[PDB]
Amino acid sequence: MKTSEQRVNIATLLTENKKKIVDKASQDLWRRHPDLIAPGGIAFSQRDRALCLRDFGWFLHLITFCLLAGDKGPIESIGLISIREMYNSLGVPVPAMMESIRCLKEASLSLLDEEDANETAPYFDYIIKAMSHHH
Amino acid sequence: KTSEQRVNIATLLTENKKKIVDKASQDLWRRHPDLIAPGGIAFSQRDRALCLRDFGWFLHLITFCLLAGDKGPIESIGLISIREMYNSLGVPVPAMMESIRCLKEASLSLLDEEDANETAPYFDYIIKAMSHH
Amino acid sequence: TSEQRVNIATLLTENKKKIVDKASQDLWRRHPDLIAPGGIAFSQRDRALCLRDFGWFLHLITFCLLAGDKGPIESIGLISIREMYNSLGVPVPAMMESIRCLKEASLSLLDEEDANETAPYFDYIIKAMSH
Amino acid sequence: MKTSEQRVNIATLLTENKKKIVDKASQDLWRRHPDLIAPGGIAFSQRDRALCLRDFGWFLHLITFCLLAGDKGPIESIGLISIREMYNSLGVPVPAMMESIRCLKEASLSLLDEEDANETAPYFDYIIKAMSH
Ligand SMILES: [Cl-]
Ligand SMILES: [Cl-]
Ligand SMILES: [Cl-]
Ligand SMILES: [Cl-]
Ligand SMILES: [Cl-]
Ligand SMILES: [Cl-]
Repeated sequence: MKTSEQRVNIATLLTENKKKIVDKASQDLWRRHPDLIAPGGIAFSQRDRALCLRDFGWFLHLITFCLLAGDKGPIESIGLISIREMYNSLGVPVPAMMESIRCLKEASLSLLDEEDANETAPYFDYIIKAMSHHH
Repeated sequence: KTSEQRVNIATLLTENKKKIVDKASQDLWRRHPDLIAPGGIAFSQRDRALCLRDFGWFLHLITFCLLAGDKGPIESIGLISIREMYNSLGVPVPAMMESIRCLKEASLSLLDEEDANETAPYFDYIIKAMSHH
Repeated sequence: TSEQRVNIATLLTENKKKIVDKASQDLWRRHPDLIAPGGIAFSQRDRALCLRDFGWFLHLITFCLLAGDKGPIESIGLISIREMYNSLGVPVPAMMESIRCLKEASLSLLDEEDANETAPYFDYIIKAMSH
Repeated sequence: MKTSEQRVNIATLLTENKKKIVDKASQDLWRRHPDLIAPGGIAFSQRDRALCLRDFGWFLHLITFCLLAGDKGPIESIGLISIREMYNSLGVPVPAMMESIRCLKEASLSLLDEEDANETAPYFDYIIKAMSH
């Protein structure tokens, strides 16, 4: 394997448990802020909206792609700027995006062993910092 | 041999299950976000909020009643057992009633006027069953 | 029968996804051409089975379980369901096989006493979907 | 991509119709090779397996990420090589991966307007070439 085996394994494990991770994460946010995450009937492209499960899955895939790519900042990639821009135009609140990704972190890291969690936590942090304040 | 109208209405509701359940759940959620949670929740969990699975359960139930011609006033054995199931789940009565009201509006909006008039009683039957004592 | 039945129905309902995945995959391994991936318009005439058909039938068997309806008399609902699928042009052999797969998947999760209680309700629906 | 807004909109549109695209794509493959795509979920980590819906959604997100990033080769990104490697170890055939991505292409492009399809097609081609060694 050219690419890191650790990374490939972490990515396959996150991919395999996508549903479990997204349920745990969304439910965790919902318990605390029920008004920020709707159960269905929101179009991803709808301006000025609450979170939906699709945002949770988007971000999970994104963090996995970064993990595989070794991209964890400090330089924000072109892709990551375009994502921020996409969400910018969607009008999805910054505090809520940050909180969704924090919930995915806790959900994802709980499934990993300690060495893998330590390796993976920075990639969540990268994406949380990226999706923050205004720009 | 059995009502073609009813079979057609049931097919149409079954086909648009996702669309109906999204609309219905979102409708309830906009008004009472704390009563309907995202994603999968253990259906058997006592003292819980609603999940999408409850919306789909009830839709299938109303469809089965429609197919069976069962719209009260006498409550079937099945329907009493369903109420009982939910009774033990500790799911609030007002919230169950409201979930089924939202499915009604969502389902009837897809039907033409004659079919809506035919189908509305089956929702009312279930809404009344799930409001007990 | 009442509390046992309610509990079995709750348990089947709770494990709907797990049951439907197991059942569909079981059919698919043996007859891949009879069950397609993802969502298909339910009303589309002359189609393959989809996961939604598996979930429909599971809910149906659960309703029968709750109602105590296991034949020999076929309920009007059950005849109308057969009719619905009849017009959809889903093959009879494939429907029967889908329900057999749900049986095996559902019964494997139950303890032996509950499996014995529940098996007849699957058999009822399989016989019903066969004319 | 004419404007950066066009790209953002195409990415939003692909994301929004993920389910519709993945159903169409998987069904398209399935009609031709039913033994290569199983229904409703397989353990993603299982060695020597058939395709599942999760593979279709993975690749769609990947093509969207490339679209947003402006990455359409010819040079393969590190991430893209790692993805190929991931699948390599999963024992999923090269011909089947290529075919899945071709199906997503046709499914995704059919939902776009013709101008947007012309813009988007290169990103699919990039990923198809990448998944071929
Ligand atoms: Cl908080
Ligand atoms: Cl709200
Ligand atoms: Cl009236
Ligand atoms: Cl048709
Ligand atoms: Cl996916
Ligand atoms: Cl145009």
